[PDB]
Parts: sequence; structure tokens; C-alpha cells
Amino acid sequence: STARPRIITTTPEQRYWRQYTSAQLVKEHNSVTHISFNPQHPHDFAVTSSTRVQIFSSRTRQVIKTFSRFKDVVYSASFRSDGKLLCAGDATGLVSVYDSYNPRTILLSINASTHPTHVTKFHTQDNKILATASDDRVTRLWDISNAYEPQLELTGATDYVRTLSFIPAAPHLVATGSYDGLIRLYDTRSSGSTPIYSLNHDQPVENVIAVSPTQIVSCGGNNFKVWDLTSNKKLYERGNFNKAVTCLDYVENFDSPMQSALIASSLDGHVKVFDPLDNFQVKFGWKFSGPVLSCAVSPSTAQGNRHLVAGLSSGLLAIRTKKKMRGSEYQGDQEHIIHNDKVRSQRRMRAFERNINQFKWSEALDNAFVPGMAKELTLTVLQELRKRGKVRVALYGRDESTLEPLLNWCLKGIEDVRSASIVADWVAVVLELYGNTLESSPVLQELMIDLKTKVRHEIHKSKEAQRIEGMLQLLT
Amino acid sequence: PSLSQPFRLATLPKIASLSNFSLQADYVQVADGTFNESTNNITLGISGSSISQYIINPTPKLTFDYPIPSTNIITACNAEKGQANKRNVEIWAFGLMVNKGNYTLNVITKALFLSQYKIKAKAKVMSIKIDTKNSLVIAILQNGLIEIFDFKLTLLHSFDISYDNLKYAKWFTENGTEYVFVLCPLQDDKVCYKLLELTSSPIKELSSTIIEGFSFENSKLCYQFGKLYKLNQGKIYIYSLPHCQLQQVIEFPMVDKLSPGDDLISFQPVSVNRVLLTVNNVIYLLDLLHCSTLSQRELTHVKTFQLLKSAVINSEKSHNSKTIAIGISTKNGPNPTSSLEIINIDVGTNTLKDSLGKSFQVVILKPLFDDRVKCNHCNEVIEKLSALQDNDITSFDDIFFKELKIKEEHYTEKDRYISDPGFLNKVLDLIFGKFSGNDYPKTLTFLLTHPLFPLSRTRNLLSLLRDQPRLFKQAIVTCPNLPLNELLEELFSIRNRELLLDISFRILQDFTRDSIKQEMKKLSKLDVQNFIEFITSQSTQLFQLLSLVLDSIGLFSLEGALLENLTLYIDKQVEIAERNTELWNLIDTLPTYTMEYLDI
Amino acid sequence: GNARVTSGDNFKHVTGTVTVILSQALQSNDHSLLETVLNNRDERVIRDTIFRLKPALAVILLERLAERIARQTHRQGPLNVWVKWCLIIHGGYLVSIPNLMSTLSSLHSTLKRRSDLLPRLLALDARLDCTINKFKTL
Amino acid sequence: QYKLSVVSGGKPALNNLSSVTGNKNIARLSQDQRNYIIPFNNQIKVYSVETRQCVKTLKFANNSLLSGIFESIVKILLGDITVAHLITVFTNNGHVIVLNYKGKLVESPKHFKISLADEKLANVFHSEGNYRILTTFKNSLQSYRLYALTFDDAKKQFEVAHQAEWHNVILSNISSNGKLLAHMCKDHKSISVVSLFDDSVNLSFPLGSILSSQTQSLSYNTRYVSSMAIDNMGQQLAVGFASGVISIVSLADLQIRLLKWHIDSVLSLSFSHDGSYLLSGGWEKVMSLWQLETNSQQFLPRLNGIIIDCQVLGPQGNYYSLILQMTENNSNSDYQFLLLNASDLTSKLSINGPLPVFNSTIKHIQQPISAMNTKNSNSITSLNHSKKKQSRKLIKSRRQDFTTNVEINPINKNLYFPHISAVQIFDFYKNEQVNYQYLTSGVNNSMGKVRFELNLQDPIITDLKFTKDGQWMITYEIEYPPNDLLSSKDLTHILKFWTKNDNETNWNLKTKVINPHGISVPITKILPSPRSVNNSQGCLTADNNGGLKFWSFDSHESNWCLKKISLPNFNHFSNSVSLAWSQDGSLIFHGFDDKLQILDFDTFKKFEVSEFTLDSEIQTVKLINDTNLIVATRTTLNAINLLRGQVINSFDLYPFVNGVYKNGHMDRLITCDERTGNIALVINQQLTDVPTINYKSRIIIFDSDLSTKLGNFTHHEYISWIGWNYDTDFIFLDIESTLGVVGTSNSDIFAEQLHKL
RNA sequence: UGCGAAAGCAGUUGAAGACAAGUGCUUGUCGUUCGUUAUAAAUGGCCUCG
Repeated sequence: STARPRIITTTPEQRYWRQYTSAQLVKEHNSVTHISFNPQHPHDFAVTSSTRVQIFSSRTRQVIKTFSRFKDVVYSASFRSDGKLLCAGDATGLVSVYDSYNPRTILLSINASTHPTHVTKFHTQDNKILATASDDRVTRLWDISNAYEPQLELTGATDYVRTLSFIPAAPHLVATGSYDGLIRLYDTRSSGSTPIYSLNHDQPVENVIAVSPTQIVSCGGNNFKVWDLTSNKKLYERGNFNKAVTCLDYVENFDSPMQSALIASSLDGHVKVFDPLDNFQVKFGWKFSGPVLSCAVSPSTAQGNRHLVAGLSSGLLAIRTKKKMRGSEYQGDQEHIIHNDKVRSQRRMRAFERNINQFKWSEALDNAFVPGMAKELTLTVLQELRKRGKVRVALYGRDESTLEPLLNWCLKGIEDVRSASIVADWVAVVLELYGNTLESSPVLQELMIDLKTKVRHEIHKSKEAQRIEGMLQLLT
Repeated sequence: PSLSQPFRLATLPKIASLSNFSLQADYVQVADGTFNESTNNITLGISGSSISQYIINPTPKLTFDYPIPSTNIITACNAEKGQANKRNVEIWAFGLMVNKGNYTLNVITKALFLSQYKIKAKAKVMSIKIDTKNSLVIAILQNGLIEIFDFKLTLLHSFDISYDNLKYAKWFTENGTEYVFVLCPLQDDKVCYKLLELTSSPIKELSSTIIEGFSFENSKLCYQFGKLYKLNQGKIYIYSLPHCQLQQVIEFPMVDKLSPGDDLISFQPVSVNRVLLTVNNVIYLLDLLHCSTLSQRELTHVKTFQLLKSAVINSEKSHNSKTIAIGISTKNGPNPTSSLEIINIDVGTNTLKDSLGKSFQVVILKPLFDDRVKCNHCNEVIEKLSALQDNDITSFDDIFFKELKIKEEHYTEKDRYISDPGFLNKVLDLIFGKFSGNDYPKTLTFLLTHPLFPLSRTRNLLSLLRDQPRLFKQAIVTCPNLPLNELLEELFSIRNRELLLDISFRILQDFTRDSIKQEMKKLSKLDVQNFIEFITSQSTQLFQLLSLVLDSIGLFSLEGALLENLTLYIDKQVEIAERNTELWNLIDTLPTYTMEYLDI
Repeated sequence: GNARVTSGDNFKHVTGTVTVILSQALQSNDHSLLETVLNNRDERVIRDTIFRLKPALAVILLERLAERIARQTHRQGPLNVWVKWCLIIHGGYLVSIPNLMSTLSSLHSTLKRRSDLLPRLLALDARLDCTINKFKTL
Repeated sequence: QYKLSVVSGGKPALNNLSSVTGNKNIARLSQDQRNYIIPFNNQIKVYSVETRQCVKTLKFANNSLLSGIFESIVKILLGDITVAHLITVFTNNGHVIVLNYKGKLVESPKHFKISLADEKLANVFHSEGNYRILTTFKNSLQSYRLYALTFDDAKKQFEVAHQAEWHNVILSNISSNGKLLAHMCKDHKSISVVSLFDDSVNLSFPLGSILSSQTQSLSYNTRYVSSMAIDNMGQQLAVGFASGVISIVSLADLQIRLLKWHIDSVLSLSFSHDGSYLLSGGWEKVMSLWQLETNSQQFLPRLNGIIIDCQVLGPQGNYYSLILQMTENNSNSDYQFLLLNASDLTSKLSINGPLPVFNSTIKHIQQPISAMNTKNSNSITSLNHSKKKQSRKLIKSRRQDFTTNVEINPINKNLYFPHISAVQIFDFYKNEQVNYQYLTSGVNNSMGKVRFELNLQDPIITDLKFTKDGQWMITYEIEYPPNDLLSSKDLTHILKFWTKNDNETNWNLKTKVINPHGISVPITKILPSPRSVNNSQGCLTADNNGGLKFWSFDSHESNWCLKKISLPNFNHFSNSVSLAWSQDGSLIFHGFDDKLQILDFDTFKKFEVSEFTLDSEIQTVKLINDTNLIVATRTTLNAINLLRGQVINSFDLYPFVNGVYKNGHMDRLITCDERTGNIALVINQQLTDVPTINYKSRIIIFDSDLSTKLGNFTHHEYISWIGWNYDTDFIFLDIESTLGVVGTSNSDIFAEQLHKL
């Protein structure tokens, strides 16, 4: 004996990203300018909005901490590599360092400049040093120990510097991009204050991100370009966006089928995922109410539900999350011969499968035409009965009352190309089997008269369709 | 695969030793190190003149020259690049001998002269291999001594193979280690083969074998990828290392016709199982695996061309199919002048495509079984038919069929024995000469149905049969391999409706759309004009042909005035066939009170 | 199991206008924006929008129309007129293209596939008219 | 150099006598019930039940006496009658042979011969030292004689004495005890039961009494009996009917009891030893154990075939022995013997031979009787007409292909048979089936087809092959739409790609292509790609229209993709398309209709002579070596050197191959090694004074370029197929389901006593 | 049934004997033969181990 065969009824990269189904929309007083994730568990992420910075719990997904000390606009919430310290910038130019989860106590307060300090980031390799970029166009490098004078003051930018980046594996290298359209690389080991070299983006630079030790992606204007420092030239460029790209984030070695993901904001309501392994090609995207100013994803070591967070100029924050008898237990560990025969039961089978297995041909047809049942699954069971050679059998004991459900589907199924040849099959048999009842039943006739009109309509589109096919051949 | 035109590298000097063309190649040495696939330099030792290094591309130019006395003969020369105690230096070693009294071994170092040294060699230097990694110069002598020297020509080691009168030695590398094999003539046409390993003694003997039947005096020898090739008496003998066993003997018929003494033969390898062979002024690219002539080139402007060396491609590992070969070309004239010339060679992909149908090697029915079951003389017939009088149809037929016992007026399965082509070909020739005009024998009908009708007579056959309709009809139905060009112009010249019909089916049957479509473009616009008109005046295939015509005509060429008439005809056809569609499928296709009268 | 189905015709590995909404939707691969454009059913609009659409964007427009019809055949009809007008207006541009079958493989399969219904459907219409002719006269 | 030797076995032997029913089984279980003995057509195999392996094999070829004698085994009896592992074989002619299992076969068995005067021995049986034999003597009904057999020690001879004689025996059966016989005669009919060794039971009655009045009113199927069973005690007799109704009759008072669940003709009925249970099987492929005490029934459904015969085999009914038919293969009758443990109704031992599918029926094979005449069955009237038509066809007609497709596994060398909608994996080294995998959708085991359902055609596998590397299996199948429907003519062509890591035995499906080359276009030819291109990971498909497609497994896609294509939309049609590919991997030799083409793989078009015309239509194109290509047309075979493009040798094939075989069978009949040479196989019917059923086969080994014949060898039967194993040796399958091969002290006494104890 | 592709192209489906029923005659059947390439329908549907 054999088991009963069971009846038979997009990309791997996409199906990972559609799992971020849960979507909750939060409103903030001002535009959320910057979004940051903690490198450490529970990976709570910070949003910079209005004159405050808010911390959201990953699991709970609501505010746990609020930093309201800042009198003016707040321009940054990047964490330290250990996540203990929070640095931020203000329009007054003051940069303030806070213990994460301790909004009361200010550790270090530094006045970078009189002009706004739009960017403040901790150095990833060297914990002590903190970098600040201001509208003064000098990106001062501060240290926690010395709060009175910068260790290095990188200069040479003739427009606002609103982008700074630290290259992994290169603690000495510092990358800055100004609204000149120039991305400048600096070596802190040397004297500094003069770039090693400048990369021309030709459009104002909104965010510069070092994807890998040698590859840096710069998103500015309507396109983002990936530059290799060893060659010093752009390896790839993509300009699919309509509005000017603003923010861009990168995550690597996460459990998706894709090893690494690159998310880039558009300012068109679009944030799209790009795969570095295939020359940064588009694999998935979202659309939101308004322009996107910030985008971030949970770090690789999220250790729980993965989070996608996007920032809008409206102050709206959108979060998408991918959620992640005392001898009965003996198990015979000390036992001599272990044996097992328990067999799992077959997966719960539908009503129509039961009828065909039990040889209820007519009922299976009745199951086919029931409310709220999938069109594809309808084609399968009918396809089975045709394969069963039970076509006249399933249609023998029927009248106009129980024949109409089949014909109504046929009225719709004839449109579909898949069910056309199958709807073709059933219709002829019932006519050949119920010609006399058709004469004496009016409703079947009016039910019929529409079928002739629709099939005639199907004739026409075929007639054009082959006309379109023929002219296409002339074209080629 | 192809052979490019030779381009001159340099003109050889007018020295007496070089005046003997047959031995000229022996007096010019090519350095192994500088001549390879990737090197643009060639180091060449011209005996009695100099050792000179030339750059090949973009234009041949002399980069370096070291003069040598006119009385000295260069026996071995090699040049490479490496590092010495560290500066990048080019080490040149050449062995010269003067009047057989003395032999000179010289090593020169150049910076990219740092040093020039000279010692007296015990015997003639045959092969020189320099190891830049170890700063060693290795020389093989005619007396059997393999002497290893430093760049200072201080003797570090000496190995004796115990045999004298060496004639052939070649170096090769495998798996990163260096190897050398030598051939030593013995008496009674016997030869010792020794394979030596270069690592108390840096030289280790791996194999020693005596080969019988291996003559030198008329043999051309070259080696490639563990494989030794010997050309002798038009037969190339194929030996494989390490034992130097004979594997194959390939006969090259075109060399067998060469008179011994006048024809100058040179032989070199160019790739895996591929070699260059020259006979006087003609050059050959040969595939020894498939025994095919990949390419042939004749140099009409020179008397002879002798190969000196060739940059060999490892086609198994290399995507490059282009290499170069250097040789000596001698011009025709009272005062012949010899020149060094380089030939660019495209070896190919090393696949059988390069050999398909290019072999250099130039029937009667036989029973299936040599020995109670159900079964489901050409020349004499040839002579008899020719002996007849002109225009005798009855006798020509009667001889053909009575002799061959043919029964039915078309080819049948029982006529297989007659299928031999040569007998059929002249019978066709006899018919053409025997009969002209309007009367042909029935025999033409027999051959015309024959599956193996010669291709040489297919051309103009339809033209020959224009006069008689049945012969023209018979050809279309069964004549094999009738040219499409003639079927078309006949299709495009004929007014007969039945004949137009059968031509189209035969064309569509035996020819694809692309083949027919291109042939449509050459046809005149006035012709195709007439045959759209004929259609406006089995039919599905004819309509399909018209669809092939219309696409060939193109949208530009088609004329609106005709286009309307064709459109109406097409409009008329669709309406009928849709109507026929309906007809075809049709062919596939109690009261409570009743009032009645009773009959009694 | 998880085996993927395929067919032999898969030549893959071998005022009032909305033109600017269309062009932006196509450049940005915005399906929602494109879907709104495709909703209009006035043939007068369809020719105008395709008339002003850039020829470079016209080739790739044929690709979405193929995919969208393939996913939902019941929209084959209304989406056909767009393919009809795109080939009319940009026919000359499409000629100067180095490959068409590979880049328009989905369209040919979609159009090839739909035509196969025409023979069998006519077989119905004859059977089908026969019974219809029977009961009206009766 | 070369030599032929038989390797594998054949189909199991059955008692193929129409009259006897329920006694088909000749295989027997040992007295200790530790091993089961099965006679085959060419050997006898002893399988140890507990381990489910063949402990011992006895080949008729090895023994001179068996070779000369083997005539088929009509029965086996444990021990020796003349006289602990002895067994006595009785054949139809009358030879009695005492042989030994569990040991070494003795070259001089105790051969004997019973004396029979124009009698064909049908059956033998015993109860306690007493032996009776039933024999056949000659209205199309054979009559039977019952004799007594005893062995006299003085003369060492089997003396035969007459006891009884029954005439025009239609059907017959014997009790499980082997002491009662029930038979039906036309003297419409009458059934009589007789005791064999005793005079106790002697009863007869017309069939009309048992038949119901309604049964008389209804069709003949209701009055037509298909099977019978008799009790050991004799009080109850079961009669089956073509309609599927079973009638139990009490012999004492001739009262009837109707048991009716089978919806088609019941084929096998058997009483239990106690008689409280009736075991029944038929076309439904479902086993029914009727509980007579309460008229209940237990079911074992989804037996692999239709149940021909049934028996309860045990002192306590521990095992059930069953015969399965596999009617889906109309070409050959495929018998499988199944021993089930009654405790859990699980397969204790399944035995069957190779199950090849031939193009047309062979010898006298007839479909089993059903309620209606169908493709897989014969009605009551259809039996005689079908037999006569089959004989007249195989005599008069000329088309006698009987050719079967077979495949070999490079990694495992295991033999694959493309059965209808399935693949049999059979190991000819061990001569035992390893697997049976259904490779299509359709009704393969979902349910048992009955009545009009039996007209349905399941998907048919036409081509089954592997890549060179062996990890990949390519399958081409045709799905047949049902009859009496609008879409009843649109046959569906499907391709599938199937890979399996070596340690498993079951393939798991990766890819499926629907309607390749378009709609309603068959896949005439396939060729897997070699090691050179894509590392044996690609293949080519060819139509009757000359359209060619190359597929390959794309790692990035993780599946197969149509790398390349050419569709010359040829209007003309020919199912003969032959395909050859070069070892290096550059060219394609595509032989379509009468023309051969050389296509370059890089451009996939005619090489830039590519076109080569032949006298007639190509059946095979193959290259024995790179230098030489062999092309067979329907009239001849010709060796062509590509290097010169001139024919070396021409062998005229018309005298033997004109229209006997359909196009494309030359492919599977002609085989080539890759190093030594090729082989040509020609089969011819032998006739003495009109064509006779039997056939005769020649195998000819030819060197590359057909210059010389290495060896010409003879086989006495129709060799359905021949192929080249990846070793030197070539394997050939013969219509007897036979795979042969053509190829180059006090302590010692104490220990013995202890062992005895 | 032959050929062929899958579409289709041609060609068949006869005679004797016996039995049953109805009234020598009529019809229907064949575990009967010779020759030619040559609807169904006895209320009767698939085990259990979570």
C-alpha cells in the first residue's frame, strides 16, 4: 500500500523584505532629520526631531527616553561604538554628549562654532575622538578628554559640510562631502587640514557612506555613485531616483538570502534596496506619503525582530518590522534499543479533496462553485475531474437551479486565458447533455445569451491580438 | 586559422657561411628566453656578424647589437631577464667556436656592460640555459659534459652523460621544475635517449633508453609539451616523454613527391598538436591530432623560407590564438639576398572545426553478412551506350535497362546497385551528347528520379527540361538538390498554374525561410509585381510563399495602388474562411392538462 | 515541491494627457503611479500620451505592458490598445533597435498564448450557436 | 575476442492455464517458513523471508539437465517424494527433478520421467504420502484426467493409475488443503465438487440453480463467472462474476448469499483455512478481506497492480501471497509476487523481474478479462477475437518493432526502464529491483480504474536519459486528454529535470517545462551535452520540424534555462530526427528527414559541406570516434570521414530493415562504444514452409569506420534493445525480459556432536 | 486497418454453425468455426495506527 498523493494547486531577496509587514505611522512635531540605531542589544534607535531626540524600544516600538535639553533644532543622534554615549548637534553650534538612557546628566558640552553644527559622529575605530562638522565649513575633530580645543580642524570646503564618514579599517582616513559637490578625504595621521584628494560629484552631497573598506557610496543630487579609493574613481552609478537622494544606510552579514543590503532615500517618497554583490541593482522598494529625509535599518546583530525606519519631512515616522505518568519524559537515554514508529498525520485536506478521494464527483463540482473560493483552486478541482474522466458523470444529476453556479463561473472564466480551454471543455458537455432542459428553462437561455456575447468579445481581442502579432513581425 | 604575410625584421649579411642556404638556418640562433607569446623582443645570433636584440612592435627596430668576428660561428645563444646581486639585469650567454681548434663560452650582463667574461669550453656548446633565480648558466657540450656555471663563469658542477657526439638537446619545464633531454647518435641507426632532472649533484638522471630505427641525417626534430616530433621521408614520427616511446606515425603525402636534395624543409611547433611545415616557399599549418591542413600560404616573392623558431601557444590554458614565427627568406634572382622575416600565425581554437574537411590524406557494394529467414559491369554498359549512333532513342534505352535489368519507369529500392555515382555521371553525359532538342530517352526520367543525381548536373537542368513539360514536372517532384535560384526564376517566369503550384511546395519543402527570403531580395520588382497580380486573379502554402514575398519586398518597396488590390483579395479570403470555419464546426456538430383524441 | 513552471516560448535567457506621470512612473518603477495612468479608458487620451512619450521610454513601456497582462489576463484587452498605439507611434524607433525578441519576449509569449484560444473558441461558438439557434426558433 | 553470456533473469513463472483459477501460484514457502522459493522462466530463486534477500539462485544454464529440459514448472513439492532442503520440480511435459537448495546444486539430480499418453501435466498435490496428478487431454474446452502417482522402489519409476476423467472443463480450482476440486462444465453450465483421495465428497448441480432470476434477466456479464473458491471442509463455495458480484453457496442445501463490493469482474477468491474469512481481489487494485461472521470487510488498497490470484499461506494464516498484474503495460503482462504479513498487512517480500515496455504486444500476451472491452482489458467476446487478431497480425503483418527504451546510470551503472508514467530502477548486477518511482502526474496510485475509467490513458514517458556526469535526469512525457471532449486532441508535451545525490535512492524534482517548442509539438529527440560544454550540465532538444533548443543549469538562477535556440519553422514533418554531438563540443550533427546538417555551436547555424544529402530518411546519426561519423538511413548505413568528407563503407540494410521497425528504433538498436567500436543488431523472423512466431537475432561488432567485423554472434530470441555500458561490455535486453551481455580426533567428534545437539 | 504529423490521406466492419425467446417463420446471442490489413446499468468506490 502507498500513501494517497496530495492534490496539486517574486525572488528570494524580495520575499525576505515583504516580511516587514507590520507598519505603524508616528507623527512628530518637526521633520525627523536623522535616524540612528544602537550597535548593542536591544538596538533601540534614535530619531532627531524638532528640539528633541527620542529613543524607541525595538520590541515595544514606542518612546523610552526623551532628550529635551536642546533649545534649538537638533541635528544628530549618532551613538558611540559601545552605545553608552549620545552626541548631538544644535543650530547654536553646541555639541552635547549624553549617557544613553540617562537624559538628565550632561557628560561633555562643547561649543564647536557659532554657526550650526549639523553633523556629529563618534569615530568607529577610536572611541575617544568625536568629529563635528559645522556651517563654518571646518570639520573639527574633538576628543572627550580635551573639550576646549580640537585635535584637528579639517578645512578646505567652500560650501556647507553636511556629510562626514569614517572608513572601516582606516582609522586615519576621514571622508567629508560638502555642498560644493566635492567629497574630500583627510588623513588624521598626517598634519591634516588639507584633503588627500577630492572627488567631484557635480551635485550637492547629502550623505556619504563607506559601504566597505575600499568602496564608498556617495548619494547626492538625483543619483548615488560608489567610489573605490584604490582606483579613486566611481565603480558604479545609479540614477533611478526622481527627487534628490538624501540619506543612505548599509547593513551586512544579516540572515537574509542577500548578504548585504543598501537602502537609499529619494526625497520622492521612495526608499529602495540595492544589492552590492550585483553592482548595486534595484531589488525592492517602498512608497510613502511624502519626501523621505532619513532611512535606517536594524544592525546585523539585531538579535530579535528586524526593523526598518524611514524619516519624512512631514515629521511622520514609518517603522516596518520583520518579527523573529512520571516516566512520560524518559526518552530512553539509558535504554538498550530505541525504536520509533510515530507518523505525523497528513496535512488538513480541503472539502473538494475529500469528495474526489471518496469519489463524490458531483459534490466536488459543487464544492468548486462556492462563495469566497480562489479562482486558481477552482481550476484545479475541475482540472482534476477532467483528468478523472468524470465530466458527464459529475453533470448527470443536475437541473437549472444547480447548473447556474457552474455557468456563472464560466461567464467569468472564459475571459481568463488559463480557464478558457477548461471553460471550453465543460460548456460543450452541459449543452450536449442539457439541450432539452435549456429549451424549457428561460433563465438558462438568458444566462446563455450573455455567454455568446462574451465569447464573441473574446473572438475580437484574439482577432486584434493576432493583428498585433503580425505587425510586430513586420517591425522586426 | 590563417597565416599572415611575412614582414621583414632585418637583412642577413653577405657572409660565405650564410651563402649556403641549405645550412643557413644552422648559422642563425634564436634565444629561447626572449622569444615567447608575451615578449616583444627577439635576441638573434647571426654567425660571423653579431648577436642582436630587436623590438618587433610597433615597428621592427634594432635595440642592441654585440659584434662578433667574421670567423666565429654562433653555436648556442640565449637571453633572458632577471635580477642579480639587487639590480634588474639582462644576462646574455653565447658559445662561439673558431676553426674547431677552440671553443669560447661568454657571458655578458647588461643593466636595464656591467660585466663581460669568457672561458674556453672543452667542446662545442650546443644548448645554453640560464637560471636567473639561482644566478646560474648551464651549458651542454657535444662531448657529453653538462657544466653549470655562475654568472662569473666559475665552474660549479659538471655532469657527464657518458656518451659523445650529441646532436639534440632541449630544455622544458613541468610543474615548476626544470628538465632537459638529450639525443646521442649510436651505430646501426641507434640512439640513446636520456632525461635529466635539474634540482650532492644538481643533475639527476631519470630515464635512459636506446631507440632503434631513429636516423638523424635526413630527420628534422622538434619537441613540444612532453612530445617529440621527427620528420623523415614524408612521415612525421610522434614520440612521447619521459620514455620517448613511439605513439603514432602520420604520413604526409605532399612531401613524398619531393625529390631528395633540392627541396628545403623546415619544421617547427606552434601550439598543442599543431606544427609549422615549410617546403621551399610554401608554408603549412598542420593539425597532427586530426591530420588536417589548417592553412597554406605560398610566398611567390621568395625562393625559400626556413623556420628558425616559433612562439608556441599552450592553447589548452591560453585564450590567445595568435602567435608569431621567425624564419629566413631567400629572394629569387641572380644575386639572392636572405632576410629575417616574422610571420603572424592564427593557430585557432584547437578544435575539430579547424580541421573539418581539410585532411591532407587522399565504391562497390558488399554484403552485410559473410554467411531460413524472411526478407522484406559499369564500364561495359558505359562503352555500349557510347558506341551507338546519334539520336537513337530506342537502342539507348534498350541497352540501359536490359543490361541493368531495370523494370519500372522511376527509381525503385531494387536499383541500389546502380546507385554508384560515376556510372550515372557519364550516362548523363552520354544522353546530353547523344540527344539534343525535343527528344530525350526515357533513361533521363530514371536518373531524374534517382536520389543520387549528380550535383554537377543539377544546374541548368530545369533549363534543359523547359521544352518538355513532363520532364520539367518530373524534376520538381523528385530531382534531388535542385538549386533554389533556378526554382525561383522558373517560379518567377512561368505562367502555368499547375507548374507554379508544384514549384512552391518543393521550394518550401527543401529550403528554409531565411534561405528563400534572401533569394527573394535579388528578384526584380516587376516580377514579384506580376505574381501578386496572379494571386489577386494547397493554396495555403502558396499564400505562405506570398507572405514570404511580401516581407522580402518590404514596406518601402510595396506600392499603395497594388496594396489596395491585395488588401481586397485578403479581405475576400478571410470572410470566406471564417464562413468555412462556422460550417466546419457545425459538421463536427408533462403538461397538467393535455388535449387528445382517441382512435377506435 | 518547489519546482518552477515554465514554457518553451520563454525567450528570456536566449490637455488631459498623463505623459509626464507615465514617464516618471516608468523611470522610477513606481507601480502605483503607473497603475493610475493605466486606469484611463479613453482611446483619445491613449494616443495623445503615447504620442508625446519619449521613444526611449517607449521600448521599456512595452515590457511592463507585457508583464501586467501576463499576471492578469483579464486586462489583456484594455492593455492591448496601449501596445497597439506604442508600436504605431514609435514603430520607426523600434526598427532601429538591435534586439527585439529578447527584450519583447514576454509580449510575444503573451500574444502567442492568447491566440491559441481563437481556434478552440470558434469550435464552441458553432456548437454554441447550434443550441442557441434551436431554442429561439422553438 | 568478444562473447555473449546471459546475466539477469526474467519474468516470474506462472501456471498459464486458462481453466485453472486460484492455482496460478507455483512459488512455495518452506516447511520451516524461513525462505520462499520462486521459479522463474529461466531460473529458481530462494529468498530468505526474514531478511528479504535472495539467499540462493539456481540457474537452468548451469545445470546440464536443467539446461536440456528447460517446458515450464507446473509445480514444486517440498522434500523428495522418492525419499532436509530437497525440492521436487514437476514440469508440464512430465519430467520430475529432485534438486537441493541451501547448498551447492548437484550436477546429477534424481531426474525422472512420468509416462503420459498425449496428456499435458497440469497440477499435482499430496496430503499424506499419497500423490494424485491432474492432466490435460483434448469445442475450445480442454478436458482433464485425474491419475494416481506412486514411486516403486523396485523399478525406481513413477507408475500412473487412472481414477477419474471430466470433460469440457471450463474452470477448475483446488482447496487450500489440496484435497477437494471444484470444476465447471458445459454438459448452460454445471459445477461439480469432488474429493480427490477419498470418495466422501461427490456433488454436482447446474449453474442455473445458483444464478438469480434477475441475473438471468440481465446481461451475460451477470451470468459470467470469473473465479471460484472451495472450502477445505467443503460446505461453502464462492463464485465470482464478471459484474463483480460474489455468491457464497452452501453445498448442503444450495442456498445462496450475495457479497457485492467489487464494481468490476472479481479475479481472485480464496477461502481461509477455517473458512470464516473470504479473501477477494479484482481490477480495483484493492484487497478485501470479507468477514463472513458479520459480513464486514477489511481493506488493503493501493496494491501496485490488479490482483490475479490470492492465497492464505500459513499454518495459522500468518502470510498472504498475492499476484499483481500492472495492466497499464499492454505490451507485456507484468507479474509481481507479493508476500504480506497478515499481522499488519505489510509487504514481507516483493519479487518481480525487469518490466520493459515494448512498442507492440509480443507472443500470445492477452489482456485480462474485464466487464467491458477497453484498451487495458478484454471483454468476454473480445478474448477470442483479440487472440486470433494478435496471431494473424504477428504472422501476416510486417511491422514488428517490439523495441523498448532503456537507460544506464553512469555513476551507478543501474538500469532504468521507462514504464508507463513511472521509472523502474533495476540492478542487473544483483538482478533485483531497487526502486519504482512515479515520474508523472495522473492516476498512477490514486485509485483503481474500473469500467469506463479504464479507458483513460495516463501520461506516457517516451524518452528517459541522463547527463554524462550522472547527477541529472531529463524526462520527456506526453499527457493524453480524455476522449469525448472538445480538448480531446491537444496532447500535452512536458519536460522535467530531476537530480539526486548518490546516497539517496529517490529523485526530487527541480524543473518542469510545459509545452516545449510550443503547443502540440512532440519532442522527437534529446541529447545530453558532454563533459566539455558546461561540464555535462546541458542538453539539446529536437522536434519533427527541425527546431533545436539547448537548456542548461544556471547556478545564479539555481535551475535550468534555455541558453540557446533555433526555430526553422519547417512546414513539413518527420518523426525521424537523429542527433549527434562532438566530444570536444563544437558542432552539432542534426539529421532531419533525408538531410544531415553540421551546425556550429557558437553561432548555432550551418557551418561556413554542412548539408549532406542521403538516399533516404535518417534513423541514426552517431560518431564512433571524432574522426568518423556513422549515419544509418532506412536503406543502408554509411561511414563518413569528416576529415575528408568521403564515404569509407556502405552496408545495405534494406533486406532486413524496410518497414519492420518504426523510425527512431534504429537509435536504440544501434549502439556504439566511445573507444573500441560499434555494434549493429538485426533481428529476423524464422519460418519453415509462412512466418512463424519465433524470432532470431544477429549481433555484429564492427570497428570504427566499419572496415572489419570483429565478431558475429547469435541469439535465439528477439533482442528488444542493446546499449553500451560504460565498461567495455554491452548489455542487451531480450523479449524474455532477459539481460545478456556481449563483451571481451576426539575433540573434533565432540565438536560435531555438540553442533548436532 | 494501412500510411503519416500531431493535421489528416485512403480502406473496412463478411460468411457458416449452435443456443434462447416470440409466433416451419421472425429477432437476439455465442468461454463455436472460416475469411478480410481490419453505451453502460445485480444500490455495487480504497483500512487502521492522535
